[PDB]
Amino acid sequence: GVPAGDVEKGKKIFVQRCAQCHTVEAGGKHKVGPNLHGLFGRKTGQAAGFAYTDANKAKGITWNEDTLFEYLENPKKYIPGTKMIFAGLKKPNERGDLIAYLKSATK
Ligand code: HEC
Repeated sequence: GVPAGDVEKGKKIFVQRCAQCHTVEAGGKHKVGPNLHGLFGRKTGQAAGFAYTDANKAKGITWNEDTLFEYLENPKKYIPGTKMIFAGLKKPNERGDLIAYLKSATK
């Protein structure tokens, strides 16, 4: 599974790599990417008000630690045709820290 991460290290990764396109809090706005509030336990393509690709909506998995850990390593391999332009976070410790941050920040 996915080892526990450091939320402060994960917050720094989020601001430097994700915040350009995403907010996390309840009521945060959509940007190039969807607001991520309520991410854990919900299916792909479900944030109210955001226009997703068919690729994202078709994936149909439930976001959680394990699916995020795979996705964030290589987004386009996990969801071919997604419009999220993000190379990938290769290091497992960095993915784990970011995931820990998301688990709290999107609660
Ligand atoms: C803008 C250049 C982006 C960056 C940088 C990151 N993301 Fe993104 N993300 C973006 C878009 C346009 C979309 C929608 C893709 C589609 O095909 O419609 C997404 C989607 C995600 C998702 C899925 C959300 C869902 O509701 O299904 C996740 C979990 C996500 N993005 C996470 C994420 C993180 C943690 C990032 C930093 C490592 C990140 N994204 C960067 C656009 C952009």
